[PDB]
Amino acid sequence: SSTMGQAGRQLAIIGDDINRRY
Amino acid sequence: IEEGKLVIWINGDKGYNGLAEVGKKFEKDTGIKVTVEHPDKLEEKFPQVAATGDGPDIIFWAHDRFGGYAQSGLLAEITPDKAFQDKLYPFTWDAVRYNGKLIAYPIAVEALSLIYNKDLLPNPPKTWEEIPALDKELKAKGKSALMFNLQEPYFTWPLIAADGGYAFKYENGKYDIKDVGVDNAGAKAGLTFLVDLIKNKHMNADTDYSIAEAAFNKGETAMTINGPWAWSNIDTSKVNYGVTVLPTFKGQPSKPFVGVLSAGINAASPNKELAKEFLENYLLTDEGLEAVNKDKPLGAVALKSYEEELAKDPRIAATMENAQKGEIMPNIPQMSAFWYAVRTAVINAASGRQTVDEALKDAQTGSELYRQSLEIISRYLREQATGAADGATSRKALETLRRVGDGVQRNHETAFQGMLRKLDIKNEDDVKSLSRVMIHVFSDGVTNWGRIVTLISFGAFVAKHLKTINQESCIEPLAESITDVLVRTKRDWLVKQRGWDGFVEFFHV
Ligand SMILES: OC[C@H]1O[C@H](O[C@H]2[C@H](O)[C@@H](O)[C@@H](O)O[C@@H]2CO)[C@H](O)[C@@H](O)[C@@H]1O
Repeated sequence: SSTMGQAGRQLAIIGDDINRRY
Repeated sequence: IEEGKLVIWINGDKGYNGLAEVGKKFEKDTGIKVTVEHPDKLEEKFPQVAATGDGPDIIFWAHDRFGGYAQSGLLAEITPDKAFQDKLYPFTWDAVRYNGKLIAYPIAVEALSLIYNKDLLPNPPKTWEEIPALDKELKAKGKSALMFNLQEPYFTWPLIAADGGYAFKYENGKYDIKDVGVDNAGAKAGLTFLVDLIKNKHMNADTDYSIAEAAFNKGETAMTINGPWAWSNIDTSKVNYGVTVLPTFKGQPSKPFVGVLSAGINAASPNKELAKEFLENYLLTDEGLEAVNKDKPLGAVALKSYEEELAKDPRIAATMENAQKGEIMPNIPQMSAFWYAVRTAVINAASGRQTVDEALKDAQTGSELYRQSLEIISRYLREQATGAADGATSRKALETLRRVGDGVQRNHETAFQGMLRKLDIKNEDDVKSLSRVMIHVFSDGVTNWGRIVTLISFGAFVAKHLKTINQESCIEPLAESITDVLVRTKRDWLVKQRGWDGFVEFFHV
């Protein structure tokens, strides 16, 4: 729950890294 | 799929215990065991499992889902001879024909009716428009006028269709898949009437099938809307009930969709001859249909001989009166995405997440986006999991994912590993709960292609893990859940950015 939120926010951070790359 | 037995799937609101009794007579005569199951969401589980060669020998559902199953190669063409065909009504065979071939056995014709409590309401309303005033009066007595399932669009369709809504337009012998009919004034007038009942507290947006059934059968509400399968539980409840024509709206009949309960044979079944024997010579007989109908009523059965025996039942007469005012559902493969989109629209309007106009305006592009997205994401997740590969835009999108999505999983493996590990995905409920992670990806209000491709990439990472822990059948519901998050909440963004063509363009090089 906290775990699912932390995982979802990590995916968002990775996704922004990917967005910046491309 | 095990040779030498039959596994049958049918929905949990139908007479599956009666069907098992027919199976016991088959077993008596043949030694072949017949297992009847009623999984949840069976109409979605079937195409998922059957596509990998698994699932039941025989699948029961209304005919509207069978065109898509057939198009995907999941159904055996059935081979009843002309003398067998003559035993069932022609219009029921018409509902189970796809691209010229018969792809299921018709069982019974279903339509919703108004069910009312004769003790609370001996003279039920003829019009929807009377229901607010009636509910106010009944509330002063500790009762309510009307409760029915607001979570499945099947039950609100009669009202939406009354003044002009339609699914797909039929002209020149076929449905125009580019002409969906919920974004028009009649559809909107009907859904507005329903949402206004909710706004004025005559109905609750959360009411689902079980809640409505319990209210009517405990005598708390004067009316419900349901099909013939429900009559058995009302019999048990001792409520004094009648079954009648649905109320009019703007003076026009409610137009319920007509479904033909149908039984298809899995293309992957090693038991097709046994399945044919069971269906033709055990189920589709007076004695077979009687056993099912005694458990949960079937409606107007497809078998002429038994339909004639039952036709005197006033409840069945009312079913057919409502059916004659409605339309036969299409069976085209777009129907699943259509229902996805209309379900979202009704729930969004009923809850106030959208206005009625916005909700119905979104439906057509939502269904197209869902169908296309689901295909891309499911193909990528499954090929990643299996290691083997099994329309131009979808081809390019999959080639993009093989590069970019595999690339995310390479570059971010350490994070992805500890992500899926902290989540500790052990079973089917854990996989369902991943939809919460997905929503969190967008919870700060930002949408972009990097986040979208990263979520899909993590879906592929999880799908590989699911296969390793013997939960490979959970890959398709994972894909569907990702698709749902994207289409339900990011439709506007996906449209602005030109959908999957924009995805391919963004990640080009
Ligand atoms: O709500 C969309 C839904 O409508 C129909 O499903 C009916 C079914 O035909 C009935 O036999 C009964 O089980 O209730 C269902 C509604 O909960 C469509 O057949 C189905 O494809 C569609 O999703």
